[PDB]
Amino acid sequence: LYEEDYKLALEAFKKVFNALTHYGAKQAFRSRARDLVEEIYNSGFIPTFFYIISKAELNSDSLDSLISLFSSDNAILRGSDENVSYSAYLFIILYYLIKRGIIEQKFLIQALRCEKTRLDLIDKLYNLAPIISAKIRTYLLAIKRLSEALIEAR
Amino acid sequence: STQREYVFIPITNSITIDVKITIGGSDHITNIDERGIHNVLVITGYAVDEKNGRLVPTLDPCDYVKGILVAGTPQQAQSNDFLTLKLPANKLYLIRKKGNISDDLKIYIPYSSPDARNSMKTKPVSISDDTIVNNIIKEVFDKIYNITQKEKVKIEKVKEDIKELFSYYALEQ
Amino acid sequence: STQREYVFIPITNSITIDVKITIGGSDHITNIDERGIHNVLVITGYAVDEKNGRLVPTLDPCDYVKGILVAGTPQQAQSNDFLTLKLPANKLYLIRKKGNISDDLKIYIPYSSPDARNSMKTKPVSISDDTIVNNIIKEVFDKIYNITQKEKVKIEKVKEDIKELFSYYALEQ
Amino acid sequence: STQREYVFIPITNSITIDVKITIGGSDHITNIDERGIHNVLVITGYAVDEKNGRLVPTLDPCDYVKGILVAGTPQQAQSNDFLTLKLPANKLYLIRKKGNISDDLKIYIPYSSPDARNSMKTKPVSISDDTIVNNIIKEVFDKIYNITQKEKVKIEKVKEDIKELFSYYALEQ
Amino acid sequence: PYYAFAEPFFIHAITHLHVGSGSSVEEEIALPFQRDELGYPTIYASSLKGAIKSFLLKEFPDKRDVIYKVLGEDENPEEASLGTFLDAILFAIPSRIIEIDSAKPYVWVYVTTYELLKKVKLYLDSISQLSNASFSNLKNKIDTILAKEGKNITLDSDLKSAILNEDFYVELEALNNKIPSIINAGVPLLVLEDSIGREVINRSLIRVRRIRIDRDKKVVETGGLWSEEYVPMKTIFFSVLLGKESKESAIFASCILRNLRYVILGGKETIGKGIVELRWVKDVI
Amino acid sequence: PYYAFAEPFFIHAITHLHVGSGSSVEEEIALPFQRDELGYPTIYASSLKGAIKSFLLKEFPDKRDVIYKVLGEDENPEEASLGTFLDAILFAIPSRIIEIDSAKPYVWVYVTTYELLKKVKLYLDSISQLSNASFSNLKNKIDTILAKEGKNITLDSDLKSAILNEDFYVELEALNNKIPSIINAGVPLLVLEDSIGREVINRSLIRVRRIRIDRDKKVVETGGLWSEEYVPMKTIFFSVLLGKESKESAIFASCILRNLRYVILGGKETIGKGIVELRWVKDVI
Amino acid sequence: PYYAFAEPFFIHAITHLHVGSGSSVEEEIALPFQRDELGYPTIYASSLKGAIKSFLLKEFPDKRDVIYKVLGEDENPEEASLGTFLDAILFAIPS
Repeated sequence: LYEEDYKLALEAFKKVFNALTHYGAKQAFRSRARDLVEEIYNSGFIPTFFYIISKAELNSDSLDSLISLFSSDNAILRGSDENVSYSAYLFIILYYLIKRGIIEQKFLIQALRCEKTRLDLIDKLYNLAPIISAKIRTYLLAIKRLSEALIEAR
Repeated sequence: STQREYVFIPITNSITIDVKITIGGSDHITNIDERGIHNVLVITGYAVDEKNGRLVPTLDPCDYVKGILVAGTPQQAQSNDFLTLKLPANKLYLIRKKGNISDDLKIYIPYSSPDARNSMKTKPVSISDDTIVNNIIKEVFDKIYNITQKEKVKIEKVKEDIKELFSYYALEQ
Repeated sequence: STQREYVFIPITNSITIDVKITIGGSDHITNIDERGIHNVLVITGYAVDEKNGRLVPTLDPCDYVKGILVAGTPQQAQSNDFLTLKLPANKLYLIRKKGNISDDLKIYIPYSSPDARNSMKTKPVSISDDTIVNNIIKEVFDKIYNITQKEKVKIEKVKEDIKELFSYYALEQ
Repeated sequence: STQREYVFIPITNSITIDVKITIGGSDHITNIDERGIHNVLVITGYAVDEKNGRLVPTLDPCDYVKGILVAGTPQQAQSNDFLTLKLPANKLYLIRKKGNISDDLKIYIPYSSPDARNSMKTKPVSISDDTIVNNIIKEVFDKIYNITQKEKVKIEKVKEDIKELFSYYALEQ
Repeated sequence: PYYAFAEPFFIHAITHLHVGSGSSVEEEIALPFQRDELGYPTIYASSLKGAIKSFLLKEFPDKRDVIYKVLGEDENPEEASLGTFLDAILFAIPSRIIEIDSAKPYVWVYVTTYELLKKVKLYLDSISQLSNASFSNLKNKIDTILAKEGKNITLDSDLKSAILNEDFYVELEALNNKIPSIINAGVPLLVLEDSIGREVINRSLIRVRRIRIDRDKKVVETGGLWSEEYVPMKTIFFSVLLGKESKESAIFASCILRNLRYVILGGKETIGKGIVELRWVKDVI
Repeated sequence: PYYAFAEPFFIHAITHLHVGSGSSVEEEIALPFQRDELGYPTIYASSLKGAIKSFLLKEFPDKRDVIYKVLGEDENPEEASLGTFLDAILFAIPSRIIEIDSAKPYVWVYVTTYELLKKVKLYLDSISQLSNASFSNLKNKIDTILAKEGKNITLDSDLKSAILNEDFYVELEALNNKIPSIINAGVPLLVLEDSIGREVINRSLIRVRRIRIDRDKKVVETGGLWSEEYVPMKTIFFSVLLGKESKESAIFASCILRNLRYVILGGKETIGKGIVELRWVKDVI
Repeated sequence: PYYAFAEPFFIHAITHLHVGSGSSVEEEIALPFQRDELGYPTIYASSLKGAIKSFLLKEFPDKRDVIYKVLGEDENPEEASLGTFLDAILFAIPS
């Protein structure tokens, strides 16, 4: 059962919805929420995750903003609405993985800080892909519906 | 005994003759009782031959002739051009069944030789030309079922049911 | 045109010699090509009469007789009891259909009048007692399909197809 | 032909003298392989005669005798009093089937006069006191099954079945 | 005793099954399956009795007297039935599986819970002391399984982890011993904790929408929309036939039930629902 | 015999076919194909029956009473149908192939799995008991195939190696070559282990984005965007048509079925989906 | 006679033709061509039907009712369309 996931999705959406300060970034994230769950369940989680990180511009500043989101709730994501929306969706997925004990939070925060361990994060995610895709569908659909309901159509 | 002859119901008028009993006892197999025609007989693998109207044995299981079984005997001018067959009344392929049958019947079917001379190609025929409906009531349903238009108040019912029930396959050559 | 003789295949031993043409023309309709027997004819509404088995008719679409169609004409001792009939090759209720047929056929069928002095009841009968299949392969196919015992060491296959393909209906009289 | 005799399984020991040839051919239906017994026939309407246990034919369907079918000639001192019958291997009540059989086979049955000077009041009888099966196994299940103790090492499981899979009705007369 | 012998048997769904129940708008399904008491699919004893009675009356039209007086004569009700079926209990429902780094990669497994196995053990205990119905090994396996209640258990010890019905991640462990397979199917059996097992099983059921289309214009007729639940192929139910001592029961159990393998259960048989294989636990195991 | 006639048939897709079981709870943008219990595509016998019946009622407008007897009335029914359809089992799906090196290469092949052939075996065994039919030829072929259930095999060909659907490398083992063809086209048939077979088959499906466009301004209309799933051309399903004795069943089986070749299943027929060839196992084997 | 008329045709590309099949992540072409089941290019009959129906609707404005009858209506479909397009098989490509 995945009924706590709606509460989880509400709070994760509130996080990324305040983090995206530019409204165009909100609408970009809206399009991401409506495209990437389709693509996750049609192409697989690993292809879509590689696609997400390639589009996320994971430089240390953006990664620090991500971690601050994981902690602060006052954080702010910057950097080219397309990139910032892909990074917001990356945070959506990572936030799920943290709050569901699939990935240890300290190992993740370590990965988003160092560089050798980012490949370790990707490898671990690779081995957890069936579990993640099975477990996260309710959450991602909740995120999709929230983004359609709260962010105005561009 | 218990004899019946099978009178086909095409759109031609060439069978008002070969029945020399027409009553026999007090029963027939095909009935007409306040709901429509019942116990209509279907014969498969046979087609009609309106020119010398009889049933020609095809081998096509999609060829059928629908008609009525009446207690009778052809003319005594036969027993050379009629299928004479005794069968236990549950080999009868009847439609619109109402009751049960005597479990042993003699049946006379207007027969013909296949005449392996012209290809026996057949065509489906439905009863149209309601003038033919009227004269088939007159030639068959009247002078076989003497009670036609004598007790049945809804003769248009049996009209509508002749319109839809009796169809057949014809050689037409 | 081109003559086709229908060899019925019941379990009885009465098919010794009544056909004439072994090859005669240049083909057959029922064949045997490494996959079983193909183009097998089935006649519905007829039953075998295993005491000198000829296809006696009955108006029961549930009765049927399966057999082969060889090319030829019967024995020049007949045409007084067989059904001869010409039909356009697409009315034929064929099974194991492999090839298209030649637009018209002269079909000869062993016939017996129903003889309505005893009711006709039919029983489904298959070909078991492998003594029967072992004698019938030799009895018919070795005489018609000289291909077998000259093409196939796989007689068991063209035997099991017999065992599981040629059912029919009998009379019990 | 292939032939078998049906040997009972009582808690009395006169059984090992009922056959002459151990194998004869190459087909035994009653075979045991690492799970339990198989293809044991269960006759009904017979009652044992445990003093020289021979299945007296009674009329009670509730009475039954479970024994094994083994290929061999019965004692070569029989066929005058044994019950000899050939049956087509499909109407034979046998429990725990594993494979299909040869569609017909001849069966020899221990038999007797009914002895109609004593009211045949049967009695449901089990096989208990596992010593009484301990001996008959090394008596019957070794002269019928050499394969035990050269393929069967879990003899306890060929105990835990004859314990309850083999019952009968005796006559105590 | 007046229930002298018992015949435990399995009910293998050859096709999908629909033994219907009271259709009503409370279950997001117009025509639901028969629910047991815990929400599991079940077959009522009356449905089993009626279906098997009809099948036997058709297949053996001469043993009709034996069948009438063992399973209850309809036109002369004056004598109780000598035979009785227990409600069929769901023993195992097939589930789609995604292996996770395991040895034998399977695509589907049999899924059970501990409630179902408790009910099966109830049926088995209550008939084991009938002096012919013994089947000790079966209930011994069930008891070894029931000891491990609380843990998602696998019988064939190679999975250690799986995703069931594309939606449920569960971790499995062996039984510390091989526990020879209950059924002789080459598919592992998964006994799940009841809370997650109900979800896996309720997801293993087939929910279908059906429509009525006007023959002429291939449009859907107004109101011709409804849903039905099926029980998938390979589903296994467990039931018992109990018989009193009378002699027609003996001949019934002798040559009516030995030649009884396939049977039509439930409704919608023109849609090919309901073909069932009956495996008697007196020859298999 | 519980069934008068029993004719298994194949359902060769002439065009891509789309049978429904519409949008799920989650993928509201998708119109998926009907699925089996273990995930493969299937055609529910309700869809089979409805389509074939609607077809027959126009193709044979004079044998309408035979059709209403065998496939059920629909104006005012006063008895059950005498005919049953089994659900169509996916038998073989086409897959693109890149053969490494062998006799002149193929570009596509037929792919099946052992689970699908097991379901075919179940159908054939169940109806060989409910009918006087016996398909010992097809059953012997299928059991010879199921003997090698572990290894990915290929029929009457070697190929020894392949890439299926440009994503899946398989190593193939030639069975024995003694087993003659089943769906006797020229193309070979690969029987895959079901773990890889599931992936290959899922890739061989066809998912298509579709839109709706404003007529005046050639732009997508708001909301007009969705996905549909098609079964590809040349896909072969397996089903059985069963009937009880009626004298209308004899006509149906000897007249209607011997002249039933192409029908139209499923939906989206205006965009050319649904044309199907029936093959009647009793002659194609 | 399930179908009244059956009119095969050939589709000749005058200019270059592009019927899109939509994007994915593993596509290596932003905008790929609609593909067959065995890899060849095709035109899904949905694309054919939509394009041809739009053309006819704006080309024969008087015969609009005939178009809506044979190719289905647009606003309130109360019956199926009588016309059927099959998928366009690739017949020959210039090389």
